[PDB]
Amino acid sequence: ATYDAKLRVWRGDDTGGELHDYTVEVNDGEVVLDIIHRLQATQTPDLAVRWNCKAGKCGSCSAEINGRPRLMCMTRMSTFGEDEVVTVTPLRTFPVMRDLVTDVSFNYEKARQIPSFTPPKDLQPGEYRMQQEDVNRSQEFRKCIECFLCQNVCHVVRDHEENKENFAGPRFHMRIAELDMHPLDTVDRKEMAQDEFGLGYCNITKCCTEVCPEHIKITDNALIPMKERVADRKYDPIV
Amino acid sequence: ATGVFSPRRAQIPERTLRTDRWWQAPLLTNLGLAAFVIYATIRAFWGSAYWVADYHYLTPFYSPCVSTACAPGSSHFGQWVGDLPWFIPMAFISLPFLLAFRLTCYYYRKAYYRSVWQSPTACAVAEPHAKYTGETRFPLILQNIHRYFFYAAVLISLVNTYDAITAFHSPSGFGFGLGNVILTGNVILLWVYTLSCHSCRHVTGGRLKHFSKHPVRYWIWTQVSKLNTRHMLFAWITLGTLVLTDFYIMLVASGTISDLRFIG
Amino acid sequence: LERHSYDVVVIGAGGAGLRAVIEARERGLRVAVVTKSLFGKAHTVMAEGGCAAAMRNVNTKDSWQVHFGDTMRGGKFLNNWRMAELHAQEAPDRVWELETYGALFDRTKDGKISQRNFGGHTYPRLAHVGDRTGLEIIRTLQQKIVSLQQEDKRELGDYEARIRVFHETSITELILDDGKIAGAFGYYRETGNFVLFEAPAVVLATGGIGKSFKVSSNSWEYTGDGHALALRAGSALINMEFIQFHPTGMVWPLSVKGILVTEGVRGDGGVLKNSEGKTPDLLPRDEVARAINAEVKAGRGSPHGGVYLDIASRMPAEEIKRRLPSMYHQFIELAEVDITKDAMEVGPTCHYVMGGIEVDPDTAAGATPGLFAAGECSGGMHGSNRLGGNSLSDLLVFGRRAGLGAADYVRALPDRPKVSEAAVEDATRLVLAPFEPKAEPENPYTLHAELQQSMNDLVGIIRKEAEIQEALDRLQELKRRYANVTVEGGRVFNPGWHLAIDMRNMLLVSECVAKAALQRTESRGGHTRDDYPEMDANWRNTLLVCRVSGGDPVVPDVTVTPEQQVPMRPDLLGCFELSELEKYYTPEELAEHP
Ligand SMILES: Cc1cc2nc3c(=O)[nH]c(=O)nc-3n(C[C@H](O)[C@H](O)[C@H](O)COP(=O)(O)OP(=O)(O)OC[C@H]3O[C@@H](n4cnc5c(N)ncnc54)[C@H](O)[C@@H]3O)c2cc1C
Ligand SMILES: CCCCCCCCCCCCCCCCCC(=O)O[C@@H](COC(=O)CCCCCCCCCCCCCCC)COP(=O)(O)OCCN
Ligand code: SF4
Ligand code: F3S
Ligand code: FES
Ligand code: FES
Repeated sequence: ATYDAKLRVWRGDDTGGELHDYTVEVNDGEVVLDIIHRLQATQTPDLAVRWNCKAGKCGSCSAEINGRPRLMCMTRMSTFGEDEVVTVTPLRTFPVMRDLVTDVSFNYEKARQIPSFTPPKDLQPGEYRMQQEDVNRSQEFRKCIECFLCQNVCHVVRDHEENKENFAGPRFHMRIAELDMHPLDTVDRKEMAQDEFGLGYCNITKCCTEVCPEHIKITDNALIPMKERVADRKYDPIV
Repeated sequence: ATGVFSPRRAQIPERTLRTDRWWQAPLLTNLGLAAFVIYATIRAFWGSAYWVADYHYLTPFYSPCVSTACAPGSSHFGQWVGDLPWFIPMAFISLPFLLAFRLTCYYYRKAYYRSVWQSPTACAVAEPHAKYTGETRFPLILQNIHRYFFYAAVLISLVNTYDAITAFHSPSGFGFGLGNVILTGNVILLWVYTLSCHSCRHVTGGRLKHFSKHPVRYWIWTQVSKLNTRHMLFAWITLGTLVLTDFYIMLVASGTISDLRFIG
Repeated sequence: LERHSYDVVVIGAGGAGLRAVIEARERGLRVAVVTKSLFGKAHTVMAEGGCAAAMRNVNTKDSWQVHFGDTMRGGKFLNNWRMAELHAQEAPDRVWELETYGALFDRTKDGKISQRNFGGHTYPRLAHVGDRTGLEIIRTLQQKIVSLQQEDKRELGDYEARIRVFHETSITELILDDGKIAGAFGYYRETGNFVLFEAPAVVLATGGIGKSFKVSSNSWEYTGDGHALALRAGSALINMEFIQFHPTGMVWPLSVKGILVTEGVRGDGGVLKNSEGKTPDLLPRDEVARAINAEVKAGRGSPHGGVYLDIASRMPAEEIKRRLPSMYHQFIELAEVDITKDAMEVGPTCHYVMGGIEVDPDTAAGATPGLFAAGECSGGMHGSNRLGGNSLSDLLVFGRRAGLGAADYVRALPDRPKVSEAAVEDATRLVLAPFEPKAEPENPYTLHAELQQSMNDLVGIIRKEAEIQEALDRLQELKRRYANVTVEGGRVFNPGWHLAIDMRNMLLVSECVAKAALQRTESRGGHTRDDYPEMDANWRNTLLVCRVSGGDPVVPDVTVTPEQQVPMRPDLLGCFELSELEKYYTPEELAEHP
């Protein structure tokens, strides 16, 4: 069933743009990126996409497929009826560069603010001993293809621009969590997770866990534990 | 404008581009919470039909009965405070603490932040609020005391368990008979919901760095995490069981028969 | 254009590129990192194997000698023996220092790193974490870079005092002084503006060439740059005819087109091998591909250009879901194809190129210049075939070697070379040529599709001399039609422009591959001839090198036949027995036997 789809792609730059209507043959069993590549090859050669690989192990092909932040290389195009319109727009949290490519730089300058892994300053490289149950908690957060869909959907930064300076986002609080749960790390980071990176701005309305392609339990496994660990230090009257 | 209409973001003049029925979950949450709160606040203040003096049933909405205005036999821990002035519920000891425990719950917080406060109604729908401070200012910084209402909930669950255990008495000795089944199921599900708490998961073993150094707390943390993966289910399940238990007991206290297996 | 003066430029942030950046920074130098894509989204994230390292965590009879023997056996004794020795005896330390950067592998019952079994390896070697090992490696290296520049911020006073990352920047030419590297010209993908890095040393570490083939499991960036960059700058390529294929990997559903199908599924119901599956399973995969192409060229070739490999009239519904769990989940969630109900559409995908820039073993590449290479873009290791896991520890080992060699070359440099303007002018002119009217125009995508079709059809798994020069003759007309390519639009992130720029690298690496595969008249590992089925001639001490005689944008190549260095000093072990060496070597040992 190779029907003709009805698309609506946001075309424009930082000066303004529109949703334009296109018509593309959709063969059976192919993702949105295939339709976008067909569109580039036959109709609009200069359409910005920013893909790298086609398996979902990257984070390059993030967009908003029908109002939902998704990877373009994983959205099956069978989710949608043959008679309904598919509306592809860039991520609506970050500044737009061109048609479907946004400027993901906020979450690269947020990366070099979180203290990094520090081991004990006597241990040698061949002498690290960790048990599997100790590394299990952090190995889940290390599955993070940096899609930044979590950073896109968070209403703290998505709906309020003045909170970009105060909130680091779900991705960079999961980073703090997995550095805190590392069995060999040394720095605390519990005070700064609340005072510097504004962990308190997250209400627990998950909304992030709902968009992670890797199915990381961001809120239940990283954000609520860190909130409890900060309550231990600041809000526990047992002293 | 404010958040997705800012001058530097993509120019879509739409609150959301979602085409699904994204407003259904907040509506259902609102209706469920409203129905439960209305029922609970009417029943707790009715002041009657809470005690079967024969088979010794007591409603969870009247769990510790510490007044001398209670039905003779109802007080299991003693009668301490006189009679109350008609606007203090007969279970003023436990109902404030249960309400606080469910209010400062990491799941219920998500539910009503989405539904009532209109912090994101759905996942990617434009928020109607202009300024946002999260749980950082005064009234919402107090949600971090959930771990003490968790201890209160443990104690209240122990009281409920004692009541359900002594509810096994027919007039002629031991007894059974479907009031016991409902009370016991309600207590067991209350225990499950209490042990599914994120504060329980943190206090038992979630705060440790080395699990290999703690074999018992690792086991407890594993089991509590398996339970906690479904904390959302047990909240609603326990609301429903509370309603059903109170309803059945009220019907039996006022009038219907109790379906017993041991004589009266 | 904007100009940046540095000490080293690393064109690529993968495994090799990032390890080289780390090592060059701690040797003490100012390093620029140029990436075609975002930071940390290289092709390494797709690797799902492990790092072959003789750490002796599982069983202690392992060694670097048995690892060296395994690497030489798997490459059919065509490997660069020095690079293989070096990788064998240095791979444990690289993996051990990865976990001091924050990496978390899978652990044993003792706390050491857990190691898997693989085909070519005699002992359990592959250090892994689940099935995401390249992701762990690239995350570790990226976060270690960020740690280093946090230290720079704390002590020197700026985040980018030593290391600066120019992600989403494409390099198009290498500026030369008098034969020595003097810079690197490129453009920003976002703005289309021109950048000139003025550095005396360059570490390529770019990657593969997999986008020249129709069916392939390679990223968008694998357009063959790095190879073409070094080639048309000053250097030579070796072993370009050794490309690793896999006779399976779904071809039709474009959602799953480069996704390799292992042999485990073929350890059951299969395609066809004259019996038992219509078992003649497991017969050498070169013969599997011979049968596939014999049934495709003259037979019931399916509309997608492949074969079925049906498993439905087999273990009915439940045994598949558990015997092949991840494949099943991936297919059902991606292509909406349930393997318990449907037949696949598999064909000869392209995976890895085992040739590349002819590097020096100890320090990295280059004849005249200060050019260095590491990773997949280099050649000499993985002689004719590669082992699983070697490609991922090779990255660490020789990225560190390249960083150290670049550091020493910069430190021992009397006067720095300086770029000329009469070469930045030519670079700008070539990169802006596709923005002209160009009567009787072409299209980047049409030319790319034609190149992919021709390469996949005629220079595929099993080659023939009569049809490997047909491709050589049609590449001439394709490069003649490239002279009229036109791009529509401006320079602000115009992927048609980017494709028109990368076509001139694809057209060079394709000519290299075809001209080498025509001249190597013997079958060995990744290069299967047909009129020369006699495996393993004395085309062993011969490298079949490639260099650019002379021209302009798409330059004509020439292929020469140089010898290799006298094989091994005492690296003729006893693990290497005569009964095994005499199957590969000329009767030239005269020393080996005790
Ligand atoms: C699907 C797949 C699975 C694999 N699985 C395994 C496995 O299990 N085990 C194993 O050992 N090996 C595996 N490999 C091979 C292995 O990943 C390679 O050896 C390794 O990934 C090569 O990486 P690299 O360091 O050479 O550079 P890459 O990581 O490939 O990236 C090169 C970098 O250079 C940049 N670049 C390229 N061109 C330019 C330019 N013109 N200007 C500027 N920058 C540029 C790119 O943006 C990219 O960041 C696999 C390969 C693939 C494709
Ligand atoms: C089954 C039981 C489950 C419970 C179900 C019940 C349903 C509850 C529904 C009602 C709760 C909904 C709350 C949703 C958020 C609304 C609260 C809120 O946001 O506070 C606002 C209203 O607060 C005020 O401004 C006024 C507060 C002053 C009142 C003075 C006395 C109140 C102090 C209470 C003391 C606490 C008592 C301790 C009990 C635990 C202020 O906004 P903000 O601080 O969050 O800023 C963010 C964006 N600007
Ligand atoms: S967390 Fe899940 S969603 Fe947020 S970035 Fe990492 S992967 Fe994408
Ligand atoms: S979306 Fe934002 S608000 Fe909290 S749970 Fe996820 S972070
Ligand atoms: S392209 Fe790599 S994730 Fe979609
Ligand atoms: S009760 Fe739900 S988190 Fe404590």
